[PDB]
Amino acid sequence: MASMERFLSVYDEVQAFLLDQLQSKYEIDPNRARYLRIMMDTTCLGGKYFRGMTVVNVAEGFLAVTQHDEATKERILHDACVGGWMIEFLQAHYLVEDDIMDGSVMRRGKPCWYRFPGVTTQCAINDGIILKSWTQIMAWHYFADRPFLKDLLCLFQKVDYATAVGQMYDVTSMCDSNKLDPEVAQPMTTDFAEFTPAIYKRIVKYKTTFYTYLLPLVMGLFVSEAAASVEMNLVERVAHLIGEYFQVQDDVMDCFTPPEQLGKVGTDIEDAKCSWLAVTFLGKANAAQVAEFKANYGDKDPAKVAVVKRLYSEANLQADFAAYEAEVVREVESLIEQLKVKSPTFAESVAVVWEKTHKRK
Amino acid sequence: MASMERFLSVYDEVQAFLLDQLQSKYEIDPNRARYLRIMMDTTCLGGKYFRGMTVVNVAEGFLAVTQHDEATKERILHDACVGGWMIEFLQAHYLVEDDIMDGSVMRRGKPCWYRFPGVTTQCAINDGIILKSWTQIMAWHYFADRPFLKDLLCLFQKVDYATAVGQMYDVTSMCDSNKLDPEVAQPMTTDFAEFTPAIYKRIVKYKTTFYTYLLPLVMGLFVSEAAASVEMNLVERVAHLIGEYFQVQDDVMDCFTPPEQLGKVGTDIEDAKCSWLAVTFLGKANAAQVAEFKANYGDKDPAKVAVVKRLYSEANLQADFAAYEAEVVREVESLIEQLKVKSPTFAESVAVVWEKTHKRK
Ligand SMILES: CCCCCCCNCC(P(=O)(O)O)P(=O)(O)O
Ligand SMILES: CCCCCCCNCC(P(=O)(O)O)P(=O)(O)O
Ligand SMILES: [Mg+2]
Ligand SMILES: [Mg+2]
Ligand SMILES: [Mg+2]
Ligand SMILES: [Mg+2]
Ligand SMILES: [Mg+2]
Ligand SMILES: [Mg+2]
Ligand code: NA
Ligand code: NA
Ligand code: NA
Ligand code: NA
Repeated sequence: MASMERFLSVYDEVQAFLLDQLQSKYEIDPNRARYLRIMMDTTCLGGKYFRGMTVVNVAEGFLAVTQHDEATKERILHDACVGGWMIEFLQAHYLVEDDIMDGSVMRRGKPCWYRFPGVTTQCAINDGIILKSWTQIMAWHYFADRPFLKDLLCLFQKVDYATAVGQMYDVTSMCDSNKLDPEVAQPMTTDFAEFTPAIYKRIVKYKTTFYTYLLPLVMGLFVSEAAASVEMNLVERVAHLIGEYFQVQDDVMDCFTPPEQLGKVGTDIEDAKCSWLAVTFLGKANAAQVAEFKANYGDKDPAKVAVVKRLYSEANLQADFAAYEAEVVREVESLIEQLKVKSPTFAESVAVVWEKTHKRK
Repeated sequence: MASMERFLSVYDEVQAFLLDQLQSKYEIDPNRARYLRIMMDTTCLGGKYFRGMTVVNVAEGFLAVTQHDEATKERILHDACVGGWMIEFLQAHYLVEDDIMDGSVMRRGKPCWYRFPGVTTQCAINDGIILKSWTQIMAWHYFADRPFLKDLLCLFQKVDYATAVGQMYDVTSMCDSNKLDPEVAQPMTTDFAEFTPAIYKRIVKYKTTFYTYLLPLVMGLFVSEAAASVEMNLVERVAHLIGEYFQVQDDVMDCFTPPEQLGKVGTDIEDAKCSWLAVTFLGKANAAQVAEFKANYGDKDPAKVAVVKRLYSEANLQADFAAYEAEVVREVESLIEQLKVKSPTFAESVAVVWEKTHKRK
């Protein structure tokens, strides 16, 4: 789409600005510049640009209905593209660090960044850190005299902390809460008692939904000077809901979508993750199924990993996913209807977000 | 000292505020709260509090010479203690991530955080990330209606990016710049051509000096509303200079101070780091010494590591350190003299910083 190439063109302005500032102010040599260019490209490009392109979609919505000089339209769009790139760079940061914490092997149809031969965990940890400072450098440079700067930085902060807290819920999702202890090596749960819908929901709310839906949506609002034109409690509710669905889909695909289709390789079963599959399976399994699940979950072993998949397929989780999906369609449509009271344009941007999410892979 | 306990008392307000906000807003359970409390304590406490206590020292300086109501004094101090803790928490972040990137084993006389049995690299990477979000949570909560908020956040940003860039110079300091390549596994340098004073200076400027001296000093200025009362080009120069010295000392101690005295275990020789020892040794060695150095540097091997130490001792680097030190005394005193034109009080805070630095371990 033309609009996605126009987005990428702003990626090139930003890359150019960051790398020139490295040379002019940070005493960098061409070879490290080159390494940081390739790192930026590898970690930030080749996704679908969903987060970034949402910020742009929202802004366009308000421009269709709003009186502006042409130079104001151009600036709003550019600000939305820049804000889009903050969020894509924030994602890049999270995926680089996440792939380390998950012992992942592939991302966007390539090796995880830290697995590149000339990278390694040593460098990629820091590269992940650079990725997020860049989001701040962008904000302070591009949005220096913007009315929304302070509101934006503060929202960005808050989304980032929630996501890190959520990551903590995720990485410890396989241990018994009463057993967490810096001093003692953590055992994997044997009862699976904390694999419940409530616990799963909390994990997903934090680790995924703030940065993937709340941020892009409210960002689109901020660059638009349009936050007073929506019910922010509704933005939060619908972002948290669509974001949960997004993760459930992510959980399903980890187990059931071919790696050549997915672009990554699934590790949830081996990582013992609290995925939607695991929770739902335990929500409907009989006594014997639970025992066989417990014997196999959370082991690298191919005969074990494979057994968990047959336990999943045979428990007819498409039924459960279909009823889950149907309830979310209900509730998202409703939240949409509700946002139309104040903001027909925003509600429509939300319909598009929902539709693009609902039919992905 | 009473003043250090008063500092710690603000650490307890902040810990309490962060952890209560975790319970009240982030749906945290007591056991993860407990893990995050212990993590905070382990990574943030038990140092000398040099960075934090500088912010307080500077503020006190201006309070001695400035008319304020008593309630204004109390607030300025509290703001300086809070700003101090931002910097200590930012250090905590850097040391947790640094110890991962350096395969370190001890820190402040204990195991590195990631080596705690119930931690591991998986969790500590994220814990290091949490540490820095906390610095932003503090700033936005404590300094919400402060005139200096925006200037502070922007300085904080800029210091953090420089330090990450510097970390990149550090971690790649042992590879030939023309050989950096994400695609190819990096070889350690055989010529050691980039072990020069200019290259070493650049590494140290960025990785150490911004966060350890520039930030605390200017922070003290910010909380004091006193930035217009100093020559900021002089603050930068003297922070960069004392900070370089600080690192040189850090480089010396890694090789020559007993681990029971130091609180850490040295890995520079084994990591092949571009330390001040390595650079100076190559600055004065003869042909034969260079060859024997090259045969042994950058290997875990105890007979190799040990040989580099004898090459260091026998090359009389105390001579070189003493001439280095003497030149820095000259230049720091001068910068001090120069800061007295505008700010006798600040220059005196700088004398104290210098004196405390100059006589450490
Ligand atoms: C500090 C790191 C924060 C990470 C944010 C959550 C990243 N989640 C996405 C992944 P998840 O399933 O690992 O949660 P993936 O795309 O690997 O399936
Ligand atoms: C993202 C990590 C940034 C790290 C900032 C520099 C940390 N340096 C201090 C250490 P260094 O000698 O490793 O530079 P140590 O105290 O281990 O001697
Ligand atoms: Mg993952
Ligand atoms: Mg993960
Ligand atoms: Mg996943
Ligand atoms: Mg280190
Ligand atoms: Mg280091
Ligand atoms: Mg050191
Ligand atoms: Na211990
Ligand atoms: Na258990
Ligand atoms: Na490759
Ligand atoms: Na070489």
